[PDB]
Formats: sequence, structure tokens, C-alpha cells
Amino acid sequence: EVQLQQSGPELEKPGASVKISCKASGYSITDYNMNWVKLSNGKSLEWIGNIDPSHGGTTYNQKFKGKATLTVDKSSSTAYMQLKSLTSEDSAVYHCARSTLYGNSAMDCWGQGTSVTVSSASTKGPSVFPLAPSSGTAALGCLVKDYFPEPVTVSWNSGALTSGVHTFPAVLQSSGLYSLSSVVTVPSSSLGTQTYICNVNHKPSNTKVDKKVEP
Amino acid sequence: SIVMTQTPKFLLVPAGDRVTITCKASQSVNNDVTWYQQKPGQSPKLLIYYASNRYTGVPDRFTGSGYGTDFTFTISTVQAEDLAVYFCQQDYSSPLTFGAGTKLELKRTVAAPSVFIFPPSDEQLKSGTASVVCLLNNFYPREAKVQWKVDNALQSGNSQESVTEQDSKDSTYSLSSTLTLSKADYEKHKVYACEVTHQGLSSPVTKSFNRG
Repeated sequence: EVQLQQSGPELEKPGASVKISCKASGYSITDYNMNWVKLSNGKSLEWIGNIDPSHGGTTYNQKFKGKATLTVDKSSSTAYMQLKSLTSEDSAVYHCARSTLYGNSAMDCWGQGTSVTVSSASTKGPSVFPLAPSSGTAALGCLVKDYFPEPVTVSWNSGALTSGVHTFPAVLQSSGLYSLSSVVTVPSSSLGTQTYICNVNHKPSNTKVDKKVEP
Repeated sequence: SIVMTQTPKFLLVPAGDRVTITCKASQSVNNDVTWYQQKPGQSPKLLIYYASNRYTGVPDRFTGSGYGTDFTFTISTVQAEDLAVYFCQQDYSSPLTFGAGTKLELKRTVAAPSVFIFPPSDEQLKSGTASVVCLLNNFYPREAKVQWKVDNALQSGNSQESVTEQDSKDSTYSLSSTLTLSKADYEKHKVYACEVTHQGLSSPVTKSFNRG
């Protein structure tokens, strides 16, 4: 029942700052250390530092001194990491993860990650277009076109449909905008009797679209 | 900082095979080594701590060993769901540092793609652009050639593709390619075709439609 719930994805301009949250539930945050780690696309994981949530002491990787500040709000069971003076080198997915307060730093429970994109480009929400099935398995999907920054989420039928789903990595177009597709294969017999709706969320632009994909 | 050198960078084995991954620390780190598994689209999960102890709930096919500088992580019988990046971590002293990971890939038998083509939606056409999508579904191995043709003319520079990570259940890949045209150009041509070459096919497969 232990969960670490991180704040959502963020677009930030170079030179700005961002404060990422990590809310603990199912345990008391003060009983364990909290760690923060960074993963940049095509690089190795890096440990930023830790914080003792009970009394507030911190250890930083020297590479992140002056870049990251770790705090905790005990009253709300929430750990925070502020990233300052942002540059494109800070674009990454950041996780919080707990480990023992007085012992080893094996990180046994991780947050879901927070994507930060540092860019001067403006946010743009996607258009969502059906990939309609046509002429005993059928394929159908949704095209999630022209958004910035990453990420988006796609589910099918509010999460009730998972088997046979493939949501592809986004591609970056020359316009500077991403596009991705999500497809599913289903029994051809179901096309006239089962509803298929893709649920698309692009949090940075506050875009939520449900699109029915009709045969 | 302490460097963790992880080898091999990639493993390709069929289900049922054993594998051993190695992490070499640049100085002694005693038993302060942890191993994590990161499956596609998920956060890392703890598997082994203090070099050789399985975390609660971890299947018994996973073990680790070592003390000093040479550490290993072993899967006695690789399963399809074990597709993941595995990485080591030292916490002997700060900063914690990680190996660069080993991507465990599943070898399975050749499987030809099922190929599907999707015209642009009328909804998109109202907006001035036309995207044509070709899907290659559930194939193996990953290498595949997709060629777009419009009225039999080979296209270049106006498509993009991406490929999923291996499926955790059947070990296949899928590939999506999008041909992007202006609406005006789309409405000047009739036959839209995607031609697929793959080692599971005895000759290329073409899926096409006639606009309208």
C-alpha cells in the first residue's frame, strides 16, 4: 500500500525553476530517507541527493549542488525537489524513491517519475484523429498529432482495454512538434458490437480528448 | 565518484536460457550493491540488495552474488516478462552511482508482420494536412523496411516511423510509419501504398488503398 505520487510533467523556459513534489502514502515519510534521481534520454541514471524527512538533513551529489534543493513538508507528507537555473541539460525524467533512514540505500519504492522539458518553444496540445478499422483480427487506433512537449498518455476504453494495445514512441517533426500513434488489435467480430474510444491526456496543455474510433 | 562498469550492455537469449550480468566497481564497495529492473514504461523495481539478498516477492529465478569489486546478477531461466534494463548501484559512499545497464532482449522465432494501412481521417482533412499510417504488427526480428508509394512513385523524406519495445508476453515488435502530405497534394493522387520487406516474408507485402 506504499505509494509515492509525483507531480505532473512540466515545460519550463531556460533560466526558470521548477519544484517537483513527491507525496508519500501508506507509510510515514519520516520513517525513511527520500532520494531523488535523474534520467536523461540516452544517459545513465544519476543520483541527485537524499533528505532525512524527520529532521531535514541533506546530502547532495556535488554535480547537483546549486542545481537542486531538497525539502520536505512533514505536515503534508510531501518531499520536494526544486531545480534552479534550468537549461536543456536539465530536460529529463526525475524520480523520488525511498530507502532506509539509518541503513542501506536500496530504493524499494519509487515514484512514477516527472518529465521536465526545458525549452523556449511554446506548449501545444494535440489533435486526435481516428485510425478507423476497415478491410479474424482487425487493427484500429488513434493518431495523436502535433503536440509539445512530451509526454502524453493514451488509454483505451478508460483503461478497460489493455490486451493488444501498442502505443508507439513519439516522433519529432520538423515543426518541432511531436506525433504518436496508439493502436489495438481486436476480434473483427467485435467491430459492430464493442465501442472503442481512445483517451488522450496532454497535461502540459491541459488537453483531454476522448475519440471514438468507428468502423 | 565510484564507477560501476556493467557488462554486457545487451543480452539476446531465448526464453529458458540462463544469463549472468556483471558489475565491476572501481574500488572496493564491500557488499553495498543493489540491483534494479526497469521494464518498458515502468519505474525501476528493487530486486537484490546487499549484493545477494532477494527483495520480498521477487521470483526465485533472480539471484546476485559478490563482495568487494566483482558483482553478478543471474536469471536462472529467462522469461518473456524479464525483458527489461537491469542496473546495479553502489551505496558504499556518496554519491550513489549506477551502472549503465544491461538490456535483456528476448530471442523468439521469426514472425512476419501483419500489415495494415489507414487513410487520413475526414476530420484531419478539414485542417489542411493528410497523414497516412502503415502499421506492421507483432513481428520478429526488429529489422524491417517500409516503402511508401503514391501512384507508384517512391516517397522519401515525408515519412517517419517508430517501433515499440519488445512485447512482454509474445516478444514481438510493432512499427508505425506515418506519411505526411499537404491536403492539396493528397487530393492530387489516387493510390497510396506501403510496401514491407521483412525476413519473415518470402516476398514484399504491399497494402494499399485508392483515395475515395
